Amino acid sequence: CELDRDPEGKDFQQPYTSFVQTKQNRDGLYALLRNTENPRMHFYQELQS
Amino acid sequence: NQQANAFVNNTEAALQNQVYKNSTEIANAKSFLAEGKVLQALAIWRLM
Amino acid sequence: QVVVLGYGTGQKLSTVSGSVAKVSSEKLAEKPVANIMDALQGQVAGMQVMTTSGDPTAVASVEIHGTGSLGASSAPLYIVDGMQTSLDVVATMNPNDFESMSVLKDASATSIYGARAANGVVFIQTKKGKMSERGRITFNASYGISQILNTKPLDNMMTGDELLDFQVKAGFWGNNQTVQKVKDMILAGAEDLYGNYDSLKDEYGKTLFPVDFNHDADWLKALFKTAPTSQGDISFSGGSQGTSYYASIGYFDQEGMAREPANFKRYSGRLNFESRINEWLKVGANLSGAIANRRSADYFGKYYMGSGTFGVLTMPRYYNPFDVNGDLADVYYMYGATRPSMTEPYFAKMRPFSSESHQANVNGFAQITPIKGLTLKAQAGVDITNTRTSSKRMPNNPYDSTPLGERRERAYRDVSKSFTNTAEYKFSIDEKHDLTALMGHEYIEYEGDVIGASSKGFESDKLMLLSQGKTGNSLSLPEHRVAEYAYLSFFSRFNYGFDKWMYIDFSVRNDQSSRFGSNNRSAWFYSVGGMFDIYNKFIQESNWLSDLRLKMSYGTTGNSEIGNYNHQALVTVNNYTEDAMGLSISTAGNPDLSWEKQSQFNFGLAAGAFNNRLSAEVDFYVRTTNDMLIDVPMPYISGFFSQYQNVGSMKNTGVDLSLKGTIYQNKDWNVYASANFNYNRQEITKLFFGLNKYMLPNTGTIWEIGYPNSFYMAEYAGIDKKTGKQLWYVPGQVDKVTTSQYSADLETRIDKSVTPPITGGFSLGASWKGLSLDADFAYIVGKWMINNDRYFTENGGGLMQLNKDKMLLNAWTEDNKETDVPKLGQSPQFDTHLLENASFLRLKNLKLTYVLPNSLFAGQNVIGGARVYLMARNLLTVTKYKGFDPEAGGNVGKNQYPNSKQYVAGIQLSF
Amino acid sequence: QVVVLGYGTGQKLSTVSGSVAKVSSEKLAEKPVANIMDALQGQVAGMQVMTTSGDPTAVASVEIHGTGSLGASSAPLYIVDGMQTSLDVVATMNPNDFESMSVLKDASATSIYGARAANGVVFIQTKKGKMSERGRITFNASYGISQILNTKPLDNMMTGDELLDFQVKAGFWGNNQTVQKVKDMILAGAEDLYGNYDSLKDEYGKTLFPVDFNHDADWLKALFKTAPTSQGDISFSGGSQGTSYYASIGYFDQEGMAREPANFKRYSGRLNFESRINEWLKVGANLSGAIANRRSADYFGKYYMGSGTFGVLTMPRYYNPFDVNGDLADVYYMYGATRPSMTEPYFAKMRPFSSESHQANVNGFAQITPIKGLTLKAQAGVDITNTRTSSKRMPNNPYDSTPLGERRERAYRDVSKSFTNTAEYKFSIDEKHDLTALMGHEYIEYEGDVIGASSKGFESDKLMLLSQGKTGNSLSLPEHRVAEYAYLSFFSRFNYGFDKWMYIDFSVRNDQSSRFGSNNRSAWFYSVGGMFDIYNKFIQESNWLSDLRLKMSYGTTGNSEIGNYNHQALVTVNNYTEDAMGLSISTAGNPDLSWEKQSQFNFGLAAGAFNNRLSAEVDFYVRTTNDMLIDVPMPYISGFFSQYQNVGSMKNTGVDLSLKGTIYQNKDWNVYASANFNYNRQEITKLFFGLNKYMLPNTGTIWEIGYPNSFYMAEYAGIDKKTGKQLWYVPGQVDKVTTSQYSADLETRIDKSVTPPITGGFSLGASWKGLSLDADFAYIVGKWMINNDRYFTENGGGLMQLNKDKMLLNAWTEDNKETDVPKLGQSPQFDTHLLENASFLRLKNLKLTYVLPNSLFAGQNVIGGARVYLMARNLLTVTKYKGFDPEAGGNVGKNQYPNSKQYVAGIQLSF
Amino acid sequence: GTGGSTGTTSAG
Amino acid sequence: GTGGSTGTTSAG
Repeated sequence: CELDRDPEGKDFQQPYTSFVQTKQNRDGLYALLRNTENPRMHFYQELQS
Repeated sequence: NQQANAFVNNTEAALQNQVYKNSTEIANAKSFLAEGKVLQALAIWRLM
Repeated sequence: QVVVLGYGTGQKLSTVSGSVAKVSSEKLAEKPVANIMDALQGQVAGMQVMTTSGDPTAVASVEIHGTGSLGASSAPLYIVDGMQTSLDVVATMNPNDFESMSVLKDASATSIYGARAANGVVFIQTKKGKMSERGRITFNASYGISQILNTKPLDNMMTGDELLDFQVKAGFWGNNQTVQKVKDMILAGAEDLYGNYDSLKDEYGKTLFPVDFNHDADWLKALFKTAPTSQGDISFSGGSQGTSYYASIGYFDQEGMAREPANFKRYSGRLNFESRINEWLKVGANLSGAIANRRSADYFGKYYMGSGTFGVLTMPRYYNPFDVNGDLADVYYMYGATRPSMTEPYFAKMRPFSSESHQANVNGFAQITPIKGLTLKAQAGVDITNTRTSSKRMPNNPYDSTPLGERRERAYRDVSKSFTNTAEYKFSIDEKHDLTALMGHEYIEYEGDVIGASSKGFESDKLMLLSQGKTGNSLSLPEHRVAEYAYLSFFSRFNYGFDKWMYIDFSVRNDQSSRFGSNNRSAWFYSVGGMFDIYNKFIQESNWLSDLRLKMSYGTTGNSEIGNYNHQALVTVNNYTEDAMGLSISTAGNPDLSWEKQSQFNFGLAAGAFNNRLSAEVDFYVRTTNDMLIDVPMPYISGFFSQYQNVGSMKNTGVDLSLKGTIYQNKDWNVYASANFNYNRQEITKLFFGLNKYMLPNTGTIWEIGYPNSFYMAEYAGIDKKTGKQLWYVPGQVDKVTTSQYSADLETRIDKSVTPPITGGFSLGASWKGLSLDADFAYIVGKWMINNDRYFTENGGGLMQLNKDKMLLNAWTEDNKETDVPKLGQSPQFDTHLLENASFLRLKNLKLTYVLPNSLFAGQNVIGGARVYLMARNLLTVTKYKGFDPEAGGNVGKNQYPNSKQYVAGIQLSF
Repeated sequence: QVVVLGYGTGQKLSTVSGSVAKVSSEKLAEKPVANIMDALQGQVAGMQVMTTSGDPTAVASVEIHGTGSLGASSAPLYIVDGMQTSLDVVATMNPNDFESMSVLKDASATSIYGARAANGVVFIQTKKGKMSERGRITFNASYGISQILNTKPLDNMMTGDELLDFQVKAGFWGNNQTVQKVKDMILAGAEDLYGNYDSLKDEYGKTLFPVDFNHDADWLKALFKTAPTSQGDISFSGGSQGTSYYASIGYFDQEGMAREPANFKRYSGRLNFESRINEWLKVGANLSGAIANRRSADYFGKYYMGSGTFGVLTMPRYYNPFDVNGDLADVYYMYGATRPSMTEPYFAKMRPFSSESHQANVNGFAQITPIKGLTLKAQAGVDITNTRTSSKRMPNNPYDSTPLGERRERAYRDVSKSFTNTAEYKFSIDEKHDLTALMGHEYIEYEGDVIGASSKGFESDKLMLLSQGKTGNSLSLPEHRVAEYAYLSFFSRFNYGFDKWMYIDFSVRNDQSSRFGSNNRSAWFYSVGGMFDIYNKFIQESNWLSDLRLKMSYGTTGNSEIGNYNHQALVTVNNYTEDAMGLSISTAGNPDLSWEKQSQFNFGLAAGAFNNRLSAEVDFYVRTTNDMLIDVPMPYISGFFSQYQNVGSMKNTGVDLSLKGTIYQNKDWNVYASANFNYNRQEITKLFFGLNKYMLPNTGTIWEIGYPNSFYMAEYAGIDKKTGKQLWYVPGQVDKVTTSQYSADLETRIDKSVTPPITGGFSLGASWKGLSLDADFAYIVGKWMINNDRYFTENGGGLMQLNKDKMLLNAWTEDNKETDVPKLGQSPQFDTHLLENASFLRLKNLKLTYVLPNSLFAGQNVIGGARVYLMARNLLTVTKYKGFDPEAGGNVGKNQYPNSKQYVAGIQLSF
Repeated sequence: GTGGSTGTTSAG
Repeated sequence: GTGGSTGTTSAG
């Protein structure tokens, strides 16, 4: 009797089971890197000079 | 850094359990993992 | 009495150590509302129940021994002869089929429903039918009316001729305007609005007057009515050698008192059946069904101009929604309106709604007794609900934004199923020792889903299917939601009894679930309890004492009413390019998600005097909750804004007592009385990462360590007689100093708790010769509530077009300088002067019944008896609140649906 | 025996005059399919039943006494102990709960279900449970396998090495091509297609070979398999003084034999209960439920390259769908393909489908007997079905057009309800006269609807909710359909009996309905019937004759299986401008829409000889149908193209007989036999506005006055030995002359009818010592069917890439001039050479059972008996058809699902 | 009824 | 399966 349920409608974090899941998580990581390393985040090292 | 750690650990645990069905997916997933390690190193170097 | 607490056969009631409270079938039946829990306000000691709306489709809120958690739910576990239900499903069951209702509230009664019984458990048992020579038919019928409780806040409001003067002196209409210049032309020019529309172009000034100044209008009759209620039932109860059945078919129709529609209507049936097949087997089945059509008044709890009780209080009295014949018209007029505003029956006619719910319950058990004491029971159950609702918006009505119509269809499906397998063995070791051992297995499973489809752009009333809308831009995405869970469990319980006077029971349970996080999924709970009969051993007889028992217990339970999916790191869409999608983590979960573990220590004693004439019971409990759930704010090394983990602790210490008594005057008179009381004070022991206080964002409360969660607002010190401004106190700086400027640094913790501590109720009844009369009272004292409508009815500046209080006529000015209200150029804030004392005492029902005597049915072999009864529900209410109902709400009293008083009259033929 | 025909209590079986046929519980139970009617092929005389598919979710088609209408339906009225059902709902009921099944087929048996009983009525009665001291438990279990009937059309097909030679000589590959140049490179270049795709780029030529010439492939193993079937049941039957119950829980799983999935699975339960309350009242309830999951093979009846039996016949043998290990691969290869074609398990994996149906039946009656003969009965019933299906199409598979996925959800709801109130009175006037009088009221109501929502554009397998599709252009309108009807009725029936030998009954009924047109909505039906016992009066005793009865009847019935909405002039959308809609009439209706009235005269006699050893029954019937429905073509003054009115007439004259007999050899041996037969010839009496013949457009038949509706095609005269072309006959011009040119003026009426006239069946059984053996045979002779697959498997020119017959190798040419097949440069038409003789004789089931003797269970008080049985269904079939099944179809045999043979083995413990 | 949401209300 | 509807069939 296995009694865990996966949420219908969204995926969650676990080891990967296919290749398209890997490719889509990689695209999401690159879209996170886009907003993390902006020019907007590096103005504070420049204005302190 | 947290989400790069999650991606790299999940791709390593998928490459260890042989979930990829042909050789092109393995030859691409190794490159995807090598792409994630650079983002780990960049996100640690910025804080350092 | 014999109580089945948990599983296995019943023991006794003078043997159990767990402080259960059994409610017999007299207090449940004949009630004229849909919710069955509302008839228990003031009966079971230590359980407060409050219905926060007067809808037919409302559901009461029950809390046993305080509020045990700041973060999760507080409602108990309602199980119905086996498998558990929700209150919306017990509302589709006829309450004449309930034989009893036992409330289990202390550990070593509740602790074999571990991880679900931190808030107690209500155990509803259904009727089984008596074995006799010929069966019996019982036919019930009732009829009643329902109307609003009290019309006291209409005694304070202005009239039309006062509101015009106050509005023109406040400068709302103009700088140099006046009455008979504002009254005559600028707003009695509602013929410029009533002239554009063809349906009422030629009828202004002839058969409907929208603006009328000579006498005010009745907005209570325009927004609330007197609504009927019907109910009937036929029930057959029978038996034979071994086989026993109880069947019933019933109908219950109840209509809401407001003009905006809300009805609850059901047709139900039940067949309980139980028959033993041979010497070692007995089978049985509880089957039930219902077809229920609900509808609920949605615009209550929100502020809309002209609806609810907000529309009775604030809509100005010189507007008139009636015609000249005293009936309600299709539209009324407000000033500056682009379109005329629709009344409530026209808006109910232009926005249809129809729900239909098909409910089935199937419950079956098989019981095998091979050896003299062994009993093996296997029980299965399915609970299926298919709902189907539809709401449209009709095309081509003139008093609207667009002539086009919309439609929406929804289909719901909730399927639950439950399996329980127990094995009991009881045996006596010596002539004076006794043991009972139970062990068993349980499996609970639920899955449910919602599907929805909507369309828009229709131009005909007949061509309103959903595949006849307008394509292109007038079509949207469907609705689709899915939830599910499962529980597995193994439990055990040992009952060791000595000869007469010592009983000791010890129980344990293991629960696993789909909700617990993936690192700790197995939960262990236990309890130990004991009862000592001091009368049967120590003091063998006396003249005044007839019974004396002492009991004590300790147990651990848990509360797995955490969410279905709150322990895992959900990923969502974060696209990188235009062709491929991306997925990124968005909640972070936590694998170490517990079940909100609590532990309860209980000590009590029950006495009985004058040969069971007087009875008393006193109980002292300490209930300590640990590991509560809060969506905490996280440090920055998480990379998230919340983690939603297990932190905190709380404790509730309390005492409750219950007295019952019987008085006489003769051999036919019979008077009795009862009274129960419960005091409960709570405090918050610890919190997050070493915090002392924490206020939940925009709620109005504060969790302070060492106190119950109180109100967190500004203090109010009244006005000054120099300049007439509002003065709030300062937290600290004692001299106390008041400042006229308001900032958010003037807030402090008020010393008034959120949940009411003192809860009780008392009953008194009499009986003469089959004509009886009973009266039940229920009180809650110590309950404060923010009155929100007083933000609008007595503000000086802002929202000036609404009707005000009469106490704005005595406003502060230069020639009138000794009053209690401020000037007119201000805006009141949410502070202590909106907290009101919502403590109340209600007369819950007054019932006068009469059973016709047996000498009247002597030759007739058909009819064997009859009963007639009159009943009045919510007849009186004494309180100090100013908002139509002190019970309807909690922490905030908004535009509310008041509770209703009801008069019913009924017959019951036992033919 | 006692038969309840219609309403009221049962009379007798040697008293009824209406020729009913009662089927006992032996012939219904233990059957391994889902449809219950298919087990009655050859039992009831005059009723032909044919299952036109071998799906688990298929439904048999029943026709009693011919096809009574050209224009409406022919299926009977199936009512189940009261309220009526469909066959899809009896397929969700366990067939071990049926106690009997009586088929009513002549008037004065059927004519109190007037306007519904023109096609007979099947009356299924459920078990009620025997009153005894201790109840009884019965546990059934079965297991079987299922596979395809016959593999005879694979004995005619070409191999790979023959098809290559025939294709290259016919010039399909090239003008100057040859084998070893076509074989080697032009089509073994499937490495140019298998090289683009990453999943099979490195696997061509190593572990899967798509094109293989050295040995052919097995396409029957690639498209059909051997499929299991399971079944179990537990039933409790009990009673007491007055009260009697029968409960049952069961499970039935059946999997389809083709590789494309089709399963039928159900879990069901039943509780029949009946108990008398006092001296004047008896109540009862039949409750049933089911949760059924269907799935059906959709691509059968259509022609797709590589699926069905068309794919077994026509797919060329040098293509290979397996890998080197003998298992089925994901894809195979066809020449000129842009993408590789998916096999059947991969396409079943990429297109999921899931249905779930919740079915409830609730039936209740109350019966009052105040006076010695009076009986007042009131009966209500509800029948509720909620279905919910979902089908998706999975994203990101490589062998498809787009990588995006789709989803579709549907919710169905069918609610039916029925009320019946009768009053019966029976009394004896003298010592030798008797009368019975019944009168009653009936009300039938049905409403049902379908809601559907679809979405598309998904890119992940996990993110497949319906509100996660792509907006903009990838979203469409919902689906929504609603149907409903109602019937009201009042009926009466008088049964006058003389002392022993004369019985006469007379019945009448008035029906009103929502389907009948608004000018004649009230329908009157009647019947009169009589039975005379010639043995009890005329010849009091004899040595060889033991019973002789004569009976005759006349009655009128009707068939209201016209549409729900066919009598009214529907208006639809005809817009004028861009802003407002317009409505214009589009069907014209007719208010004078009748109920297709028919009248039946019946005359029969039943004899029995050698002290009820031999039994015979002969019946002669004339059944005249009037006022049939045809969508007629209208004159131009209508302004429409059709009117859909009541015109025409038909008559069916027939004779059916039934013999039963018993043979012996000793006191323990027991042999018996039965045989029944029915001949039925029909003719069309009149038609439309003075027409003589009328052919329905593109159907293949013709309605000629004076003949049954026959086939309307060209005649075939073979080829000539001069030039080798196809020669069709000419209608007329006798000398007969043949022309080589085909035109549509060469069609005439073939002299072969559509429905088969001669229908029968015979049974034979033996029994020795509890080990018995029975065998039932069923034959239909006179049935012709157009074989459509022979259009593709033996055409000369056109469709050359498919596998052909072997008889195209002996084609007509210059050096081979004495054959029967034409040249290769032609195209065959649909003519007489495609009509085949589909007459068959089947062995329906062979069953060998064994009940264990009573001496083996002597000391054990638990188990009271057991039974073991082996059963083979569809073991032999003798016929002259060439298309895998002669039964599967009618008028056209397309790509069909054959009937399957089955082997089951089962136990039954009566413990 | 509807028309204007007239709100400066507190959270429930 | 699917792919090509290969039809010159008669009406049922």
